[PDB]
Amino acid sequence: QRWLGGMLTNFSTVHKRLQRLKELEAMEQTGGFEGRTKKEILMLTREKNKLERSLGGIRDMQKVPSAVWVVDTNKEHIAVGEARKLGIPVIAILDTNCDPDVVDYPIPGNDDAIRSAALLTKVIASAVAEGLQAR
Amino acid sequence: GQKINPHGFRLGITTEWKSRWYADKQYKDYVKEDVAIRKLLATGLERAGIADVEIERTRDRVRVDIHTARPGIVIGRRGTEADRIRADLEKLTGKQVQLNILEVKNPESQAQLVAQGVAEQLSNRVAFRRAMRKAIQSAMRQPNVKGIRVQCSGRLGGAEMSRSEFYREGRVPLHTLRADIDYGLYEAKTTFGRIGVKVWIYKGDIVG
RNA sequence: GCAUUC
RNA sequence: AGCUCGUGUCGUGAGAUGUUGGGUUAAGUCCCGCAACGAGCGCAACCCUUGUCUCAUGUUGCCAGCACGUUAUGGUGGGGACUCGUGAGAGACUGCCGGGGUCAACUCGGAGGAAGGUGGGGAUGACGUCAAGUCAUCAUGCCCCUUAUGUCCAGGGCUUCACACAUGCUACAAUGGCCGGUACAAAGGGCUGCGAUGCCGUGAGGUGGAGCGAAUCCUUUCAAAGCCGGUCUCAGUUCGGAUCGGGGUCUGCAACUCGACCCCGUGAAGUCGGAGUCGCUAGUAAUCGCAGAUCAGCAACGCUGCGGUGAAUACGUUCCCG
RNA sequence: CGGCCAACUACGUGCCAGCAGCCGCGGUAAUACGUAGGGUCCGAGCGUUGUCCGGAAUUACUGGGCGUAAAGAGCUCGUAGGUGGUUUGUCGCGUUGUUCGUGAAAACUCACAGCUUAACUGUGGGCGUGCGGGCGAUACGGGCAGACUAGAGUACUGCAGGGGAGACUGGAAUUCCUGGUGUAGCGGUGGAAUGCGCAGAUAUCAGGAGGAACACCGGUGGCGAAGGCGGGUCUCUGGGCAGUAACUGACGCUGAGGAGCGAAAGCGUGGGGAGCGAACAGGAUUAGAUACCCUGGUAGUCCACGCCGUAAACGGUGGGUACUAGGUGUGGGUUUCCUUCCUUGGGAUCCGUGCCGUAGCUAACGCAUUAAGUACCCCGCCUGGGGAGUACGGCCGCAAGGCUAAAACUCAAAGGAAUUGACGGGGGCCCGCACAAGCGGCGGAGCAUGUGGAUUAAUUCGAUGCAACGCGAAGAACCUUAC
Ligand SMILES: [Mg+2]
Ligand SMILES: [Mg+2]
Ligand SMILES: [Mg+2]
Ligand SMILES: [Mg+2]
Ligand SMILES: [Mg+2]
Ligand SMILES: [Mg+2]
Ligand SMILES: [Mg+2]
Ligand SMILES: [Mg+2]
Ligand SMILES: [Mg+2]
Ligand SMILES: [Mg+2]
Ligand SMILES: [Mg+2]
Ligand SMILES: [Mg+2]
Ligand SMILES: [Mg+2]
Ligand SMILES: [Mg+2]
Ligand SMILES: [Mg+2]
Ligand SMILES: [Mg+2]
Ligand SMILES: [Mg+2]
Ligand SMILES: [Mg+2]
Ligand SMILES: [Mg+2]
Ligand SMILES: [Mg+2]
Ligand SMILES: [Mg+2]
Ligand SMILES: [Mg+2]
Ligand SMILES: [Mg+2]
Ligand SMILES: [Mg+2]
Ligand SMILES: [Mg+2]
Ligand SMILES: [Mg+2]
Ligand SMILES: [Mg+2]
Ligand SMILES: [Mg+2]
Ligand SMILES: [Mg+2]
Ligand SMILES: [Mg+2]
Ligand SMILES: [Mg+2]
Ligand SMILES: [Mg+2]
Ligand SMILES: [Mg+2]
Ligand SMILES: [Mg+2]
Ligand SMILES: [Mg+2]
Ligand SMILES: [Mg+2]
Ligand SMILES: [Mg+2]
Ligand SMILES: [Mg+2]
Ligand SMILES: [Mg+2]
Ligand SMILES: [Mg+2]
Ligand SMILES: [Mg+2]
Ligand SMILES: [Mg+2]
Ligand SMILES: [Mg+2]
Ligand SMILES: [Mg+2]
Ligand SMILES: [Mg+2]
Ligand SMILES: [Mg+2]
Ligand SMILES: [Mg+2]
Ligand SMILES: [Mg+2]
Ligand SMILES: [Mg+2]
Ligand SMILES: [Mg+2]
Ligand SMILES: [Mg+2]
Ligand SMILES: [Mg+2]
Ligand SMILES: [Mg+2]
Ligand SMILES: [Mg+2]
Repeated sequence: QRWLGGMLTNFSTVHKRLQRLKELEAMEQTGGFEGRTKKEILMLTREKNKLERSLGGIRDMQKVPSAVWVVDTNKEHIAVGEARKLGIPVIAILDTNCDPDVVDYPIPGNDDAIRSAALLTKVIASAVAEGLQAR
Repeated sequence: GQKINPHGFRLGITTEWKSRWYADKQYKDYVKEDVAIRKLLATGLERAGIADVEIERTRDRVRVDIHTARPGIVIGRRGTEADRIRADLEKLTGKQVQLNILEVKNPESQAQLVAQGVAEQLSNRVAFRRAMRKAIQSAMRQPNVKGIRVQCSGRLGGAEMSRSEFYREGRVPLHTLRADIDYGLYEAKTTFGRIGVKVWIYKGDIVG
């Protein structure tokens, strides 16, 4: 959805937002809604709303990733830059306008068509799948 | 004169009077006696560390409850200090008193005592930044404390130009009426004058 | 339109 | 309505970012973006008061429905029914409906309701600023006095007066003055205190003291403006009430300097105020009385507060100030 | 015994007496003044002054700079000089090896010895960087004799252009003149007035004269070394670019001095003079207004021929050459493809001119194949700010003045860039009884109250733009009360 600048280099800070997400959700799992006035009921519900849209696929993370796969080095410049500053290997599909020096494992290919996007995403996903199975 | 005294601001809602009685005709005389008592107590157990004095009156009964960090010095094992104070009390008051010398559960949550502790360190030429941070850390470790602010003003470090510095940790919602704010003030005595220590300790919200 | 100085 | 921090990121560095941009709000209020992600003190809310209803409750408060009294009145037997007092609670949330909108904040209008859009008004003053004010509330470093710069007392002064400034009050009148009649408040105060009847004084007041530590009694049964009637007739006056003469009252050991009030006489300036300048957007301004603190008495026309009667105008942001 | 820079407290004077190398310390509480106690560094010495080197890469050979900090000559041409593409042979001058001679002693340095040690002294090496002679090497520089065509120049065929000079000539408009038509205003400003008219203006129509500048085309476009260059035509004339390699065979680059060109103003002589317009008059504005604004108006602006030689003469960036990602406009040529052969079709290539961006550079701003990047050759220039681009001397000029160019003395800075604020008679967007719309006041009178001022034996003290002044005083006859 959206790369929050500092998701990698500021991990200890965004890890607190993850605690707050779990706090809010778990208070709801029991029942923190319909308890107070609409005003408050919504104020609390407007936090999960955004927090999940930006951290859903991170709730599981407990430490910065060991490797980062990127679909568009240019539109994801901040994400790539954070990874390289942490020395985390960047694997990315490079179109003709990307810079090949930022990326360690460059897979040349169209970054802009959903067909080529979905293709290479699933290729690297199957690589991860085979690694988890071979673990 | 920017900040309303925190205790007085909440006096009807979150905090309570430090003396309980009713009198119509005797009100003026009762106040005079109270002034005398509190001046006799505030200048006696200075090194004992007093946080609160509560004075209860009815007929001739004068119940004085003194809250102190350590009651050890406020009552000798022979009762020596209790007897001396009761002697001067009854003498002054005219009636019979029952010193109920108590003790404070969490000395370091108590803003008046935290103020006394900072003030005494400054009286012993301790760097004021040191004493400020010490009090902040001690208070925040304790379970009720959700925030603290400490302010020292005067000739800090013996300088000639007055400084007013403050350190804050956590929440201190001075404008919130339901917020339980404990306020303390103490005047540290130093070769170059007096320096004032104020402490605000937020301990959560009261709904009643 | 006019409007100097500390 | 702003002022900052923690951890990231950018810069050799001071710093920057966050806090900018678009929209929106009374608001750094919130939304949408966004190398930022969060947090803190401010904003808002929590507290008090006012506007509506519900439940609980009847003395010292209320009196509808029933008895008994008035030469006067809930006066009195009594009554919970209306008020009212004070306790608990409900109620306002942009909650609901229609159109605007980023199916966003928020906005314009409508319904319902006592109230509509932070309902009205208090309390509440962020980080700082002005070497602002206060050593005379108090406290305090240093300096100074100790036969005085301490301390007791009588008398005087703080009240001076050729002038000047500032805040008010009373006027210049007929939308008024005076006389007679008559109606409608709120809040508050009271023990060597508030003091009713009656009687005596033109009156200030005297005498004497009922009753009240007071929702009880006193502060008249509590106001004035108001309303009805009569009179004055545009005049420096039946406007104005300064000044000054005489005679008194009260408090106080004592009213000369230097108290307030009363009665008789006196009857100044003043004909709506130059340049300029101040306050106020609704129960507001204007105007009318009432009470309190201090206080033996009062220089109170001051201050703090209470109710009565009640306007005009706001196209608008070109111009002045912040 | 403040920081550099090792070593701190008390008392005494309080912006005084004094200290100090620099920054700076003394204003009745000084680790900086003076004294004392204590401390630190050195020691028969310790400090001060003077003098030279260092620190100072601050004259930079080793070892610095010139876009904005000090610094690129205004631009060219060219003399001496400096510098030199590829290749063959040769000399052995530079360079390099070796050997010999010399480079006195002392000193210096290594060793060793002698004074009791040391200073000192002695002995033996080295050092004495150099120079001369003999002999060896020939990569590189150079000399000498050749060769070559990639640099440079020429020829030929095309092409674009406000490049320059001379002559002639075109229309619009302003002004004036002559004559109609026609009146009482015109003209000018923020608002006015001087001014022009009513003796016939302005306006409108026709004719005539005369001077200067050339609308549209027309651009961050073209040309020129720079300054600069725009109506048209003709004549004379300079440079540039591409294509072809026909020709010469390093003929190149730069250039101290020097010479030439060089906006505008100004100067000399002779013309011209419509408009504009320093000076000069009035008018207005203002406290004044030797200004800004208005009405006029002379030199000048124009031409001919000379002189002058300055400009923010700027890209604030000297010239030549090679190399170092790209993208995208536009001016001038070549060519290949797609083909209609439509042609801004697209590619390649050469030469200009812009914008944006890498690497690299920069204090930053920024520059970035048109460098401020990576390098080589030559020139000019800088060495803290003022005094001063001034004085003196000299050269040049008709003059104005230009060029070359100090010192004394004085300051602890003067500067560049960028940052956060504040401010603006900057901008944008919003607020508040801020104004506007209203209603009632104050400034005039009398009195009350506080204050200034003046009195007084005392009129106690405090507050004294907003934010002091019916404020501390919620109660001055005595008390209060401080006089
Ligand atoms: Mg002057
Ligand atoms: Mg900022
Ligand atoms: Mg800000
Ligand atoms: Mg943002
Ligand atoms: Mg906020
Ligand atoms: Mg608030
Ligand atoms: Mg001051
Ligand atoms: Mg004192
Ligand atoms: Mg006296
Ligand atoms: Mg006075
Ligand atoms: Mg009258
Ligand atoms: Mg008169
Ligand atoms: Mg009249
Ligand atoms: Mg308002
Ligand atoms: Mg009184
Ligand atoms: Mg009123
Ligand atoms: Mg030292
Ligand atoms: Mg040197
Ligand atoms: Mg030197
Ligand atoms: Mg230099
Ligand atoms: Mg250079
Ligand atoms: Mg310069
Ligand atoms: Mg140049
Ligand atoms: Mg030559
Ligand atoms: Mg050569
Ligand atoms: Mg040569
Ligand atoms: Mg020798
Ligand atoms: Mg000519
Ligand atoms: Mg004519
Ligand atoms: Mg004409
Ligand atoms: Mg040359
Ligand atoms: Mg030259
Ligand atoms: Mg000229
Ligand atoms: Mg002349
Ligand atoms: Mg001439
Ligand atoms: Mg002439
Ligand atoms: Mg002129
Ligand atoms: Mg010439
Ligand atoms: Mg020059
Ligand atoms: Mg030029
Ligand atoms: Mg120059
Ligand atoms: Mg160059
Ligand atoms: Mg080009
Ligand atoms: Mg660039
Ligand atoms: Mg540079
Ligand atoms: Mg100079
Ligand atoms: Mg000169
Ligand atoms: Mg000369
Ligand atoms: Mg107005
Ligand atoms: Mg007045
Ligand atoms: Mg007046
Ligand atoms: Mg005074
Ligand atoms: Mg006032
Ligand atoms: Mg007195």
